[PDB]
Amino acid sequence: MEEERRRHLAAAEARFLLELGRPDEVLRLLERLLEEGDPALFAALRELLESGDPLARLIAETVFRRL
Amino acid sequence: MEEERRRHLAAAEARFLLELGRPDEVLRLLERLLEEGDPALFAALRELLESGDPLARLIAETVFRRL
Amino acid sequence: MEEERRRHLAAAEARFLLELGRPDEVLRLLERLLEEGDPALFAALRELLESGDPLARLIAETVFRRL
Amino acid sequence: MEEERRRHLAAAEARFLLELGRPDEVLRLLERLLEEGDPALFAALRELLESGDPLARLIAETVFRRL
Amino acid sequence: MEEERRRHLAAAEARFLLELGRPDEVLRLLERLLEEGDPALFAALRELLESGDPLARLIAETVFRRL
Amino acid sequence: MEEERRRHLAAAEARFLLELGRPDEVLRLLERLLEEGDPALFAALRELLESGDPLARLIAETVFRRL
Amino acid sequence: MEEERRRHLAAAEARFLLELGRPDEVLRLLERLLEEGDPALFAALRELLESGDPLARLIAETVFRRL
Amino acid sequence: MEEERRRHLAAAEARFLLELGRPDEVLRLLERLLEEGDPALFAALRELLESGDPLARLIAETVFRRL
Amino acid sequence: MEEERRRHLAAAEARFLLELGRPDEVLRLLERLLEEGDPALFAALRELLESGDPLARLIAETVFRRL
Amino acid sequence: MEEERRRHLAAAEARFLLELGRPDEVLRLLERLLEEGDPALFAALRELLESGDPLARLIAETVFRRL
Amino acid sequence: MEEERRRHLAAAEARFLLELGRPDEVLRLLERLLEEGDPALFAALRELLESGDPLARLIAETVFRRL
Amino acid sequence: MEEERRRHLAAAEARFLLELGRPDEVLRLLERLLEEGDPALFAALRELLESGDPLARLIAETVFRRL
Amino acid sequence: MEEERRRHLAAAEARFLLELGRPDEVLRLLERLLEEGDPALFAALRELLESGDPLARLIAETVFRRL
Amino acid sequence: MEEERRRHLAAAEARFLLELGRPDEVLRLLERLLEEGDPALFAALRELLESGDPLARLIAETVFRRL
Repeated sequence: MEEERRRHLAAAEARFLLELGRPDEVLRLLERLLEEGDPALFAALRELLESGDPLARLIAETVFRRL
Repeated sequence: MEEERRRHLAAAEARFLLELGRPDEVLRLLERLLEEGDPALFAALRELLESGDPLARLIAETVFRRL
Repeated sequence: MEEERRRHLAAAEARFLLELGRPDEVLRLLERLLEEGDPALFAALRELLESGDPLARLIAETVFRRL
Repeated sequence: MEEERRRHLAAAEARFLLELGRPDEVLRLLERLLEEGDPALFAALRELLESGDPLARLIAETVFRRL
Repeated sequence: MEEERRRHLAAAEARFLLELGRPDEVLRLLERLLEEGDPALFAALRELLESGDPLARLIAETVFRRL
Repeated sequence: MEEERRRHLAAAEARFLLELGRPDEVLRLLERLLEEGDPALFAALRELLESGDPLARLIAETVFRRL
Repeated sequence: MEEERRRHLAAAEARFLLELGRPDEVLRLLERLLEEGDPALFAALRELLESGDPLARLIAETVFRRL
Repeated sequence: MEEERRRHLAAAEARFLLELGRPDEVLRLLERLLEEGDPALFAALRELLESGDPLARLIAETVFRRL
Repeated sequence: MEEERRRHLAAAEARFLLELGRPDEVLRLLERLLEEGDPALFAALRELLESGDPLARLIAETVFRRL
Repeated sequence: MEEERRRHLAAAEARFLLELGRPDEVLRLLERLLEEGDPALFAALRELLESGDPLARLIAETVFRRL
Repeated sequence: MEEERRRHLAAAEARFLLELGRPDEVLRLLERLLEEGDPALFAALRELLESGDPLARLIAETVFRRL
Repeated sequence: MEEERRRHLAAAEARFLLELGRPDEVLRLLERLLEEGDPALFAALRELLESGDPLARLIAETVFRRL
Repeated sequence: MEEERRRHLAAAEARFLLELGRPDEVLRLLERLLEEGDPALFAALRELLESGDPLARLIAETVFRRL
Repeated sequence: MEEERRRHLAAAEARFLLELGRPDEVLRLLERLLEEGDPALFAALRELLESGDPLARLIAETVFRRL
């Protein structure tokens, strides 16, 4: 549907911004998602936690504790 | 008994909501259990921690830090 | 949704009542589900059939023959 | 041929309704087939009996004893 | 021996009608054998039971339960 | 011992009648044993069930269901 | 407690009567348990089903079908 | 759901018509699905493409080129 | 047989009371058996001795040395 | 980079619409991309070609032949 | 030494309360130890940390973060 | 449970006193448990007999010989 | 690229200060980077997190928690 | 420690008197230790029990049963 599409797009954009090596942009993305209460945020965090990147795990944990 | 029955039902519901991919619902469930002081909460947490899902571990830790 | 949730809860409760070693309670559960025409009944029966317990298969067949 | 075509379509519809996890619909399909005396019914039963699903075998056996 | 001949012929006819994929005619054969009291009915029944076909075993049990 | 002797004789007669390939007479034997209320009947059933013949198991179950 | 004691004693008595080779006495035991409504009836059936004896399975199923 | 049901039915009918060895009827079915704008058409084409049949691949490609 | 019946029941009751982890009740059982001069006492002592439990061997020896 | 971001987003959306099993939506997306001359179209096509799904290759070729 | 005695008893009580599946009791025990400044607290915490239990890890960390 | 707690505490205290190499304190513990009639006395003995220490077996047997 | 050059130089300086065994200066470097809002900070953190040093991980997490 | 020193010396003297092949002297030593209530007695008893030589085990048991 549209919810699943938004989830997938947010996860893909997080993965992309991570692949460029610009984690400040990943943080900004996650903060924007969180401030709006978009459930897609969780999808985003999933993409990071499955990435196997320690910086990704740190960013995910920080943003999640910001809840 | 009824206590063990509810301890099993809460864990099953948490595992279910995790299977659908709805961690916001898992958070809401755990928050309700915590605000009600239901000991079954801990059972729920167990169901998450052995689930082998990083987001599940994050949710468990974040809701534990509120005890 | 709510229907998959009720199905999962009924299956888990049947599994729990069987694990306690109270097949009379499993029979009571199944008869209550059947008398209401709740589709979740089938979700229950599956749980018993795959459990690998001969008494579970017996209870499943005996309650299914009442449809 | 129309006979073999209807046999194949009934078998496929039974397999589909079983794959969705809706055994009530499979039961309704089989009862509708049986009440009309459509020989395709037996094809349907075939599709269930070889499916390797305990609930499928139970439904097939329950439909036999009404013949 | 005419008795053994009729037994063999009934077994072969049941096997054949099963091979065409016409279990309704197999049922009709078994029903007429049963209504005639022909002992050959048993020669057929084990044939089906040795075919290794679930539909065959089901038909055999369903017609045997009518004795 | 007359009891064990009659048990052994009934079991052997059932095995023999099954070996000739005359399941109708096996049924007649079992029906007579049942109508006479002879415990030897169960011995006769044993010889049938541990024999390994599908028709034997069918006969055993059909006779046992009459108790 | 006393309920576990009832369960264990009934299961052991059923196993003993089955070991003596007196399935008529097993049937009488199970019939009495069933007519008295003792939940121990199920503990007995377990003993019979996990025993790995075909006649035990037949007695278990035949008694269970009377519930 | 009716949509997935029609998808499965069209795919199964295409598979069947191909199994009879009647590619003209497969072409006629695909042409009907295409002229009706039924999305199930794609569910049909997939069934052919994974069929491992070169004639199935040719029919699928020739029909798809008409979009 | 009533004698083997009581022997099996006493052995099973001792096994049960030992399985709960309640050896004081095992001691009470063995004491009441001994003071009654019930030969079933030796059926119990055997069940404990083959139990492979050091506490069982000690209880058996302590009771036996009172003969 | 915004160009690279749009490329990645189009590729991800095509992959998603393909994962749902909705190739009509994939065609709609590809035609929308093509009608505007968005270079991101090619990033989409690559996404489909390395997917391995034969329907994906067919869609890619059919939309490429329109350039 | 009474210090080693109290350390061992606190560790054993924590391990036991964990074995019953009552982590609320483990939390209450650790809280009581902490509020009194009993060094035995650490003997308890180690007991949990070596238990190889995720919930035990969480309880240990959450209690230790209160010093 | 309080009684299970006391059993576990007595077993752990006996194990501890054995670990220090103070078999006189183990004897004093067992003697006080015996004189108080505490059923936990057995949980203590069960702890010693399994420890695999000859002096432990001797102490356990000497305590048995006083019941 | 000056941005990439600074990103590389900050990570190299952090690695050098870690190799010298002066984690206080690593902390001071990370703090001065953070206070200016320099994206190079993240390039610094990677170098630590991928360094495989526990003190490096602790420093990385403690600095990241200040964002 | 003088207590541990006396324990070690008593254990060594027992081992010595055993090595000479003079178990009457070992018995006299153990009796002298026991008559004074010296805890070092147990240090001797262990030294014998682990040293094989079933004569040593018998002496240990005989002197222990006098406590």
